[PDB]
Amino acid sequence: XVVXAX
Amino acid sequence: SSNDNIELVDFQNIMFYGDAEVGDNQQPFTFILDTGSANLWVPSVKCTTAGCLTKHLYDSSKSRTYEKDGTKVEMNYVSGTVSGFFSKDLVTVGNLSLPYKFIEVIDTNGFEPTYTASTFDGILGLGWKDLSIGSVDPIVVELKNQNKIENALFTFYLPVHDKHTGFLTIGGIEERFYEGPLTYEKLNHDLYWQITLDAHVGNIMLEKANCIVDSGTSAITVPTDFLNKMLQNLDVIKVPFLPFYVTLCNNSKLPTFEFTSENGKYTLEPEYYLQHIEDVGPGLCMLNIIGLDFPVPTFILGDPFMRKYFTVFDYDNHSVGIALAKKNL
Repeated sequence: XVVXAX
Repeated sequence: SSNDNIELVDFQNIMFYGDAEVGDNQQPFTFILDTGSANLWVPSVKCTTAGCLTKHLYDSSKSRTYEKDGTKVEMNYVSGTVSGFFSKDLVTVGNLSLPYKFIEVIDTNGFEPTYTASTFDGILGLGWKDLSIGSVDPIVVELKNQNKIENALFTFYLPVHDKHTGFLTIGGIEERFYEGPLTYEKLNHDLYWQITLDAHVGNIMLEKANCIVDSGTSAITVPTDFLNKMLQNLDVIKVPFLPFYVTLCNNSKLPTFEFTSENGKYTLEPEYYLQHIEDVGPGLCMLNIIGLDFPVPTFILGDPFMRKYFTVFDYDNHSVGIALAKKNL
């Protein structure tokens, strides 16, 4: 897996 | 004791959650405290997506302090997308509250299978104003501007499953959490909590690399090329077309990550980035690393790094504090 923003 | 402390719990011994409420009436929610985003969202009673079936939902009508907005919003993450609209109400973190603008999600279909596979309700960003959508001043900043906290800085002491709980301390630093001296690294930009460090693994190094300390990332993110050179002579098996790397947990060739600056040196040996996968095969481990290429060569130091290192996030001094976390409290 989890990779958190753009 | 003098500052706000939110108890943290691990999730499948990799990630971790913390709780916080919305509305004049409590209304609890389980959040992923993400230093890698700058927005706060919660599942709405108005949600219609299947993923909301198991979640706690927010009901504005049952909150006197609710203030409507309605402007549709789309929150985007590397792992998924969530939709809804803006609203404002009382957000209670730890034991402090404040009128805060947040997102009421009603569509979570773009965040599957993660959302349904996890037990958190929403995400509470802890990054910088510029990283947000809808120009929202961070919660800790707002709290400080309102004399609710001494300093505009929060602390992270990740929990270890069957060992100890964790804490998200807001306002001040506590020595109970770390060992040795704290070392600060100045941010290179006020977007993510991104600093500059030399990335050295084996004889492979990438100097002045962009390093993002992100509690919202479950793994260690490494630029693609760096990863490939890194796994060359090692004896790791990448299952074809999958970001699945397996090795014997006792593999004597496993390197130690070494990030350096003129202020300090931070290392991450195998025991911190390996995940036992004993169910798959005896004495077997997986790397918990991911190849990820950004515009600028970036390393994402996620939970694995923060699990070994107590971290300080100073908004006022625009820097990150790093110190060795205590084995036990």
